[PDB]
Amino acid sequence: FRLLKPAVVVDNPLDTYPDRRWESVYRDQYQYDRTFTYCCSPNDTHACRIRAFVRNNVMMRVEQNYDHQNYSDLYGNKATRNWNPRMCLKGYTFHRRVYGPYRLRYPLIRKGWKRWADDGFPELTPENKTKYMFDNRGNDELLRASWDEAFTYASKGIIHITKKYSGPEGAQKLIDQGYPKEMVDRMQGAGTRTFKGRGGMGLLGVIGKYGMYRFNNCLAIVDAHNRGVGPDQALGGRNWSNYTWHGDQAPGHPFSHGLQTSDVDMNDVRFSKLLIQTGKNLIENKMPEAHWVTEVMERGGKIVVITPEYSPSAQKADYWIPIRNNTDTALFLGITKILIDNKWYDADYVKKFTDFPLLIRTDTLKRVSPKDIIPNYKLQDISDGPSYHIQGLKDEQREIIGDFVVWDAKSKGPKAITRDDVGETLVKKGIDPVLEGSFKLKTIDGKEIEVMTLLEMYKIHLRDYDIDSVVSMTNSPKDLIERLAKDIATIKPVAIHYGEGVNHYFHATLMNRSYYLPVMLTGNVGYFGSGSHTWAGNYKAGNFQASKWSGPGFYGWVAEDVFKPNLDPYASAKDLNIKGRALDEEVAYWNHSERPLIVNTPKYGRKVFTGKTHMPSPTKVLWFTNVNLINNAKHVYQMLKNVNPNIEQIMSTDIEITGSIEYADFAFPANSWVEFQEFEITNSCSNPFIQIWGKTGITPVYESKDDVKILAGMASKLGELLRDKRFEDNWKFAIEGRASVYINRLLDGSTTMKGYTCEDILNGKYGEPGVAMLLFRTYPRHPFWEQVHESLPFYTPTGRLQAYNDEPEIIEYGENFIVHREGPEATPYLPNAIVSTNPYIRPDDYGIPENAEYWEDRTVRNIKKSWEETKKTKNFLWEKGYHFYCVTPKSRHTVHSQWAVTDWNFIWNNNFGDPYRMDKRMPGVGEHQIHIHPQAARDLGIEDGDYVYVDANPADRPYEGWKPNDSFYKVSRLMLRAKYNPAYPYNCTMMKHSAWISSDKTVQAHETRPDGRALSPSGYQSSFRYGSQQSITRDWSMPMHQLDSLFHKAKIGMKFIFGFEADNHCINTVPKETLVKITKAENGGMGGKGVWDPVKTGYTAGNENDFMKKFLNGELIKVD
Amino acid sequence: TLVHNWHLGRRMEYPYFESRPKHQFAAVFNINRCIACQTCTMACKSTWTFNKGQEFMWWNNVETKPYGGFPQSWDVKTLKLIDSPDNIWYTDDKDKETSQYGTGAPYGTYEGDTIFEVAKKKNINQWAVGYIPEDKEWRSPNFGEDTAKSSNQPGEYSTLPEHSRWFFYLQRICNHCTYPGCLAACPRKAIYKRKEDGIVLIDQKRCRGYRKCVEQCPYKKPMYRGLTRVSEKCIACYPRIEGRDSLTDGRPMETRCMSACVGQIRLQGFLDDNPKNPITWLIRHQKIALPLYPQFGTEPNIYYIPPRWAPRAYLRQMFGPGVDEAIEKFMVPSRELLAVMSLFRMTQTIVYEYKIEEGPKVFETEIHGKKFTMYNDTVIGFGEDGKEVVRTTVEEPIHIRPDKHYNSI
Amino acid sequence: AEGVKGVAEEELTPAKEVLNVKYMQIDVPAHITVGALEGAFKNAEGVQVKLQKQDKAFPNGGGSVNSAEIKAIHDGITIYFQVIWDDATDNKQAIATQEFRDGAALMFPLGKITISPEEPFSPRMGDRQKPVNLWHWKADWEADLLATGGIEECPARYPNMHDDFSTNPHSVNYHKGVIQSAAELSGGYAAHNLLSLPRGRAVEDLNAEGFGTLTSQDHQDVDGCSKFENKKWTVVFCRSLNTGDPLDVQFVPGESTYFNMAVWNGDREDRNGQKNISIQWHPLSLERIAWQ
Ligand SMILES: Nc1nc2c(c(=O)[nH]1)N[C@@H](/C(S)=C(/S)[C@H](O)COP(=O)(O)OP(=O)(O)OC[C@H]1O[C@@H](n3cnc4c(=O)[nH]c(N)nc43)[C@H](O)[C@@H]1O)C=N2
Ligand SMILES: Nc1nc2c(c(=O)[nH]1)N[C@@H](/C(S)=C(/S)[C@H](O)COP(=O)(O)OP(=O)(O)OC[C@H]1O[C@@H](n3cnc4c(=O)[nH]c(N)nc43)[C@H](O)[C@@H]1O)C=N2
Ligand code: HEM
Ligand code: SF4
Ligand code: SF4
Ligand code: SF4
Ligand code: SF4
Ligand code: F3S
Ligand SMILES: [Ca+2]
Ligand SMILES: [Ca+2]
Ligand SMILES: [Mo]
Repeated sequence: FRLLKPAVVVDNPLDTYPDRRWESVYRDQYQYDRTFTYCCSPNDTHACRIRAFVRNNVMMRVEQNYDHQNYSDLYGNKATRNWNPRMCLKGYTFHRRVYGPYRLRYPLIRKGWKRWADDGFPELTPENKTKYMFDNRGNDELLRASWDEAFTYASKGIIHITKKYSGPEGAQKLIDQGYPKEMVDRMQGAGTRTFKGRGGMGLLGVIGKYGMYRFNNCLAIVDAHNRGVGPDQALGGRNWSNYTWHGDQAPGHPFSHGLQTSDVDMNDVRFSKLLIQTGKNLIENKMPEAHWVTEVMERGGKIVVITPEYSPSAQKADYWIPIRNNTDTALFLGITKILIDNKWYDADYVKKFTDFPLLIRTDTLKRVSPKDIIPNYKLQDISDGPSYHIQGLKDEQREIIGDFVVWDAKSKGPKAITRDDVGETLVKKGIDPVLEGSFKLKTIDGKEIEVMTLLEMYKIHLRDYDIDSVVSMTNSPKDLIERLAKDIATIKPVAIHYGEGVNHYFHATLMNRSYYLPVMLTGNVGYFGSGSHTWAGNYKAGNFQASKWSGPGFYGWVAEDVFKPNLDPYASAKDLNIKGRALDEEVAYWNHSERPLIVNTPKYGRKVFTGKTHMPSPTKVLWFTNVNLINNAKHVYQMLKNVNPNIEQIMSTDIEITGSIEYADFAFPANSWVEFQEFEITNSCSNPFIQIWGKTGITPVYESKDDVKILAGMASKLGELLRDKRFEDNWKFAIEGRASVYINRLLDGSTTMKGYTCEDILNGKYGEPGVAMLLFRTYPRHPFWEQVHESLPFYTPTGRLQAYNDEPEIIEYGENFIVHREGPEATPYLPNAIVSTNPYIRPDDYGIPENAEYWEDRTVRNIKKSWEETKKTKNFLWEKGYHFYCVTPKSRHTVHSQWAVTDWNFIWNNNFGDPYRMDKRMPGVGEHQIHIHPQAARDLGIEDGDYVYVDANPADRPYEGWKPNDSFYKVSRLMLRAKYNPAYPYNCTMMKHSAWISSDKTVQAHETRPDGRALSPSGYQSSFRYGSQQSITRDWSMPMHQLDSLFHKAKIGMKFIFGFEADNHCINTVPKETLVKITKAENGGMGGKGVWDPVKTGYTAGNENDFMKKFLNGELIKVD
Repeated sequence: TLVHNWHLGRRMEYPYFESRPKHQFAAVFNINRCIACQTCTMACKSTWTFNKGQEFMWWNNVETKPYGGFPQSWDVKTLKLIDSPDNIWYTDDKDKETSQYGTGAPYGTYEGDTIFEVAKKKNINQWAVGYIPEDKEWRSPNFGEDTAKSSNQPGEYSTLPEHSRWFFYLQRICNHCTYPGCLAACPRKAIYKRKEDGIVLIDQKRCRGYRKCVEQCPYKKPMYRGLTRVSEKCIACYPRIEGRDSLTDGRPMETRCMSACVGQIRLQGFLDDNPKNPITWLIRHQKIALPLYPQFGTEPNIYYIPPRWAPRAYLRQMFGPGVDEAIEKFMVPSRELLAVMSLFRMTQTIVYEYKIEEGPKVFETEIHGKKFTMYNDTVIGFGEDGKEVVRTTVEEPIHIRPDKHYNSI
Repeated sequence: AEGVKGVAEEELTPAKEVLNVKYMQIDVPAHITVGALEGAFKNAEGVQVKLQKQDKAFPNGGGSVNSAEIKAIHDGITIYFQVIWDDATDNKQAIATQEFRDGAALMFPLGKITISPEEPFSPRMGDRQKPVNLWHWKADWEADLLATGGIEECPARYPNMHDDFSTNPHSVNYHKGVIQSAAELSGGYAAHNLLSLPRGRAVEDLNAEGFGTLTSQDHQDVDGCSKFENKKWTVVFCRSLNTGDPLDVQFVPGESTYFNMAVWNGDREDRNGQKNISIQWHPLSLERIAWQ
């Protein structure tokens, strides 16, 4: 009845507003009920500690925990707030994947494999393969299975196939299929050695994922049932490698210092004052810790980036050095020459800690041995030295490693020195080595030999790396080379940082060795803010480091005696029986079409360049967790077409349907990091923190289990079928719901974690209720700190940083010196040519002509040639039109195959993202793109936004024996959109790594659906219309990565080994050793008519109109 | 109605009389530290624009300059509507004094026409010049990612002071302008500026989908929601600032996009008249952080530290004439700026005042032609009541452990 | 006063031709349609209203439509107005950012008044302390009535779209329930804005005390139907002669009042003041009921 306000009147919105009761709208939206904490662990290498907000038991959003101030260790040392906030965009959108349409919902088994299992596992003749669809797995159907059904078929198949190839009758079946005799003899009669079990980057969760290595170990029981052998003669599955397979290891590190990887806690990089970046995008690929580098320009530091492109890391650089790809060894050799010509080196730091003073014999090119010049010489007893008590050397090893000779300055003449006699140990003794000198000596036999210093030999080696020729090799500005050469010599600390921008080329081994030369001479290794470091994913399973005072470490979980397991919950890690029966293997051999490096040399017939320690075995059964192995495998369409049809069982554990499941036989839905029903442990190599999490998130959205239970459930069914209880004993505490037992057995027994308890860490005893700090010697963990400050030896044959390698295979390969070599495919000149005139490089060419076009021939052609002669040579691929490099770096928008398809992140990784998909040709809400220089595309009639084919060597890729009319060729040939980016050189193209690959069904649907979306009926989505970024990529078998005589340190234990160690001196895959041909495919305009719409604007790179040029020059505004 | 804008150092034409807020919601973005991780982008998306009808809406977007933008080429499209040979800054009579909150002429005087004054002179019968971006221009939110400008000559290489081949990142939200074009555009007066914190909001009860805010906002932040048939915009996460998140225990919390920043580039607070406020200190006392396109005349309140490596001509046209002195201060930081920069993204609670406890000198050298000394000072931030809320050191500590532990593993 | 022209005398004096509401028992079905009323309006006589661009205040727009025919009939219970104008484009939705709706509106002074330059009552959507009733027909609301949920949603405009939550066929029950709850939808949907809800109606009943003051009523009482054929719109407004809302115009048979008109064309981006206005109040008379 009161007077009505008919209308609402507003006077001045700046000043006052009549009614604001509506504002509750957004306050109601922001409301949440509870908060919980987990750890995001996708091989990011960061393992962030995460706080998510829940509303009515639904995970709504996430935020940083702002918790680093609270992180601490047993001793009470703490971290800082300077580590905050540290998260990636992909962390914020993880729940979009958790409740997403690509999610795995229930166990899957392929119809044509269940059919094969139901018919009695008949012999897989070609007729049977096509019938049960092993050759065509992408047009079969993935059916739902119950966990018991999925386990039973898988276990029965494991028993059948391992028994199928176990015997001598099995060995001959493998010889009938074409496998080399060396791969069959490695099996040693075990059928189970055809089982390949990969825990994919298990440091992400050790119990759930590295438990696969425990499963592989357990298969020794199945071998006992198959062959009727005893425990000591029983062998299990083969552990598939992770670090090397991804190309993440820097291969030169075992040669230069003998450790798996030299990396740092990245807060230490902010101590650096001249920071050099050569093969790494620190800004896009270590983003939560990138602020440690960006802030070096704020504390009197200088930043340098040496890349072919103007990358997001180049912005932060004080000066950017352009370079030709696959040529960084020459650049640092030229800088080393500048450092030595002007004596801009710390002579004292190189007299100690370095192999330069050590004398080299001219007959054999080995280092001089006191046995050779000292009559009745005995090797010094270093059994009381720090090489036995700290590093764990053995008498049998010391005998091979031997002693070396130096020329003492004080008493003129050769002096004999030991591995332990390094650093200040020589000043305590009488020794004062000489860096320079050429001496005449006579052997014990009376045969005179000339010996000279490695530095002298380097002085003669570096004559081919004059400042002018290196500029011709590297196309790098000469002023910048001398500018960097000076900066390294005038600044302390200097740090060189690199990654797989250079580690994904064939001669990465030489490059990484090259990356220590300027830093060995300037005294910048072992000091805070210094060093030469590589960056990769999270590899450091050696954080559970084994030693005498500590215990078995990582071996406790993966190498526990299967036939003697400890079933006491309260078991100290030293009460565990350590014996692993799973033989480690490198994945790249599978990627090599399941063959080692065997080339039919004309000079010495069929020669095998693969060392016996590196020898693989045939793959017949395969199962992998936490990896999109097939989708992310290199040369993928060859793997699907000609390799995998002969793999009898492929199995994948995952949380999403990834296209590796689409071409697999089994699929097991696992719990994501927010649906863990059991605790899990992880560590990192870029941060000192420990994160333990589980049971505190949401209930499983679908029919998923924890990986630990999937492994245990698989083992239990193997025991149920084999009437064996010892299977469940190896997984006793996993089945009972107490994985903390195994975690405690890993904490106890590790140099970095003994004293920590899973229960105590999880409760906030050291700060945050899920975090502690593992125990290195320093909070900013810096490698070799104790070696320079306390005068301890390195993990080389000499105990010193090595610029030279005298091992016989290395000298036969022509790489005893740190030399620049062209790529076997990624060069305009002769493939794999040795650019040097040094008479002390004496390689063997193996009688292989320079015409050789076969990849295995190019792999081993070690021909020495001068730089002037090399410039006149010619790569065959480069001259037929395949004259574009094709880098596949990693992106800020994905962590490999994760978030590559999530709509929010999938819209931002490309120039074409659209949630409404107005252009139906677009594969999803996003499409993958290739970067090309504008002039390059214009020369081929390609406008920005057009679709282009990326074609590589026809003989090799996409798959061998392809023909234009094959149905699978349509799937294999890559056709993506082109993007103008003048930040790249003319001859260099870029595709970010890991989109979801084109499969059979995605191609069928892209051409059948009215909306044109490349969505499989299974729910799997491809990021391309056709093909993948793996259509122009190949595996390269490095002879340098397959040595049997490389005295380096074992990754898990404080001990030494010879030869291959999985993830430590084995094949390091290289996707960037490739060149590509680009040709226009379709018009970028909508519907194929006209040009892509933003080009019409005239506001595009390479198509600027006069107004945009006025914009780009800042001419729209003037001051005074 | 003539109003005073201190960015332009001139009095400006606006529909409504000048009425400033008690303090203005403002933030400082250190572009030099940015990584374009778009973490801030997903912060706003997963919170406010995640549902039906807002699939194209990205209130927070980081774009790769100069070619990039969301919507596509938004700066060049709007800058062309005000293109005149008279758009010139005059620096000589720039205030030497630091003027009081909301007054003065720190950068000089811009004698060019704002989007409001261009509309007035042409008698276009609208409050401001502008355009409605078509639905196809909202596609490609990362348009022009990592696309650099090149000289295109064979020997091209990049070095300081200006990179020949260059690109940088621009991180943009609603600037919550003092004289916003969207507020003046709406004929229903459904957009209003709060006097308490300066937050600009669209009344969702009274909005009628007139798209005029979308038309005349030069920064293209107001976006039309197909589902609700009305427009929405960045709300500055006002429930978080109002202290309605129990994580800050009733204290004002930085907005959700600011708290997410990974490369520690953004600090969010308020523009006081207090020189002890790290926000007010950086913007008016140091003049190191500068507004985005003050040419438009809205008085943005998100201020940027310009990139040290970008061409200065482009930077002046984007942030005004103060660019040169901002970079000179940043490249060799003073003792107090480095301590204040070490305060960025250390806590999620808004800090209203800072003060420093001095520590020993750690490192010193000569760089960029002048001498730089660095001390390990402890910077401290305080809340609305003067209570300490954050503390950190400039330099990292070093711990040494028993020799039974190893690094070389 | 910057953005507005002074009120000219031509605007304040009412038009001279009178719109007569003819009394005729109207027999109609449940579902009223323009065709069902065509026979009735054929016996009525209509006024030809002249339309002009709105130039008087910021924003300025319109000019696409110049004239409109208006007829009116009543039952003694219900009043019906029929408005016809020519427009070459059927703009029936406003989901895309660049698209607008075709619309028409009638307005009546609330209460009984005589308007003259000596007693001025502005035809610019009323004036202060002089409220007015508005009937706004929206073409998109007609299309919303035929949607499966009472409102057209985004896939109707972008059929190729995909969202990982809203377009997910595997969404769990509680996830979708929370995400698409009214609180989480937000905006107009949470704030209960009519433009964001399924009104179950084609014409909005609203009030104004001047331009810039338009307000949506709490109790909606006007409805209507429409038809677009051969580049022409035919819209009829339907409302009871009397309503329980005091902010509603009240018609009495035998009484006369005034009315005004406006038309929008989404093709020329007509929203707000960009309306094809009539500048003058038009007289309206209601016939008495032929009591038997
Ligand atoms: N041409 C070319 N080739 C190249 C490279 C290149 O640059 N160019 N780079 C290498 C390198 S360095 C890497 S690091 C690989 O791409 C990474 O391998 P990965 O398969 O593990 O990635 P991914 O992210 O897919 O691994 C995560 C998978 O596991 C899922 N997932 C995530 N969380 C879980 C979990 O908790 N449990 C389980 N069982 N699975 C989970 C995940 O969905 C993904 O499929 C390799 N080849
Ligand atoms: N947010 C996020 N973080 C992550 C990842 C992710 O996917 N997302 N990936 C993981 C993993 S497993 C890895 S291995 C690393 O990110 C690898 O990144 P990286 O920058 O070293 O390789 P990249 O291929 O990008 O190469 C880096 C640069 O080197 C350029 N380049 C390529 N070839 C050359 C060359 O021959 N010489 C020189 N000096 N540079 C060359 C390359 O273009 C890139 O800029 C962990 N971090
Ligand atoms: C010179 C005369 C007029 C001017 C300057 C004018 C101005 C305006 C303004 C500024 C608005 C938006 C602000 C608000 O909603 O309060 C508006 C909206 C509106 N007016 Fe007027 N008006 C005039 C005459 C009319 C007439 C004759 C009618 C016919 C009934 C009318 C009906 C409407 C309607 C229905 C809307 C809402 C438009 C929509 O929601 O899309 N107006 N007008
Ligand atoms: S995706 Fe990587 S960087 Fe982002 S929160 Fe997860 S672990 Fe951290
Ligand atoms: S930036 Fe645009 S939307 Fe934000 S306040 Fe300014 S004018 Fe309004
Ligand atoms: S201030 Fe708040 S609403 Fe605006 S973009 Fe940032 S997070 Fe989103
Ligand atoms: S989170 Fe920070 S560093 Fe990353 S893009 Fe956003 S503003 Fe830049
Ligand atoms: S102009 Fe006003 S009516 Fe809504 S769409 Fe913009 S706030
Ligand atoms: Ca129309
Ligand atoms: Ca009513
Ligand atoms: Mo990696």
